[PDB]
Amino acid sequence: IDPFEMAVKQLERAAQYMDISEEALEWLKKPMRIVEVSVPIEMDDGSVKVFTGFRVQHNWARGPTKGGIRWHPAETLSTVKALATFMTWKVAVVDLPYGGGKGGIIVNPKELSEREQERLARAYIRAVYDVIGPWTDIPAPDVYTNPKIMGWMMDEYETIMRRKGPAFGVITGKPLSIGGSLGRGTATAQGAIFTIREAAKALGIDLKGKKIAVQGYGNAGYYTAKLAKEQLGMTVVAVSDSRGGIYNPDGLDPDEVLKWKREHGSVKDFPGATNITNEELLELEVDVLAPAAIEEVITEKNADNIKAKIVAEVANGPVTPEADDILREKGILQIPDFLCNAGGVTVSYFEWVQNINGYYWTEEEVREKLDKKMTKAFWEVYNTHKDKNIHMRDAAYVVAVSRVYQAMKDRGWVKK
Ligand SMILES: NC(=O)C1=CN([C@@H]2O[C@H](COP(=O)(O)OP(=O)(O)OC[C@H]3O[C@@H](n4cnc5c(N)ncnc54)[C@H](OP(=O)(O)O)[C@@H]3O)[C@@H](O)[C@H]2O)C=CC1
Ligand SMILES: O=C(O)CCC(=O)C(=O)O
Ligand SMILES: [N+]
Repeated sequence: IDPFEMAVKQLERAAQYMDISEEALEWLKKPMRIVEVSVPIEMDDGSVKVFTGFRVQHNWARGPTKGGIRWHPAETLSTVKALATFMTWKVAVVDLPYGGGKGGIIVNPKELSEREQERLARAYIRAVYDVIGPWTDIPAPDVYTNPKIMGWMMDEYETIMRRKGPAFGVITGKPLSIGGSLGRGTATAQGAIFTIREAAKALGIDLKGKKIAVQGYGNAGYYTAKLAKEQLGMTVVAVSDSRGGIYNPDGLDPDEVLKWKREHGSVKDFPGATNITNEELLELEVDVLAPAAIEEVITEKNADNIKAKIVAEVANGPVTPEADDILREKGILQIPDFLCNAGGVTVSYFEWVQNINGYYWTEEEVREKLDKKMTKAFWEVYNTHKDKNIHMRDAAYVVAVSRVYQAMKDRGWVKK
């Protein structure tokens, strides 16, 4: 279905668990500002190629909009709008002074050289300059988009701004040399681990030796497994990748699994471990299930097969609403995706704060601030879920949309 219509339907489904005026719902149903520009670059051969770029600012009631830029050949305006709407609730759920934004360029970066990529990054900034800024709209890395491109775009923005204000704060995810932040690489996994700790505390169970079956071995998944093993007292018993997955009741070492995967191209066939399908790992007797590879790994046809006490949605939407309602019945505690993986945007906010203050924090301060933020956000969502007797995803929507509504009413944008 159309991603934007799906996001609007999700917001409308959330709207009936809270008292929100019709005018506010109609306001939140459409992005406040959408910018579509031509992005011309000189290719290596010498020809000029024009690309289509997007920058959607859904809502800036709570502050400047935040959201990454994805370089994908299948990128559409509808997807960018849906993701900007999602970023609004994402930043609202962790109580950030941010709004929701999103950008994108319809391009295949694989067919682009380094110089062509830098030209594209600089031309995108030269085109969307008038609607971005450290207090207006702060982009970030996304799919096929990395700190190198952030450094290039930051440099272009500083050249246009003539170093008048803090140009480091215009974009996040930059390298450490130019206004980068420590703790950025493990932000999503660290936040997910904090939320898993809070969820286990809510369930009133001890984590000394409990099984965890991480699904996926990306930047999310590998670090999620490593931190679950490291400072959580847990026991990694199953990890998986696109090619396959492994299982060991005795225990597992995430680092030895990662180096084997890097030296062979996949985790599959880890010595001393039984190779199992990703489906078999999804339905495995564990306490924490943490999908961090791809969305929609849990469906109605297999939702009943999950026995995990906690399902930590590190991936961006791995559970469907049908499976959501099915899994709520069994008593399985669910952590919504835009609450579980909010550590990335929280550390991006920390980077922006350090940039605007001109003062940079150590790893320990970043970790502690993120710990407090994630703990507060999870407890706010869970108390709403228990008080209203609703699904954790619905409670997170109620919290985020309520925050944005309150900001909109206080600005006077809407009356009722
Ligand atoms: N970690 C982060 O910084 C962030 C995490 N997320 C979400 O986390 C998810 C993963 O991101 P991240 O791990 O960082 O990066 P990647 O998506 O690059 O890594 C995910 C890995 O999971 C494996 N995988 C891919 N598809 C499947 C599949 N169908 N079944 C099983 N395993 C699969 C692959 O391992 P391989 O191909 O090598 O076998 C892949 O490299 C995404 O949905 C993302 O939106 C959210 C925000 C940021
Ligand atoms: O980190 C950010 O500010 C936004 C990146 C993004 O799109 C996300 O985390 O979903
Ligand atoms: N994030």
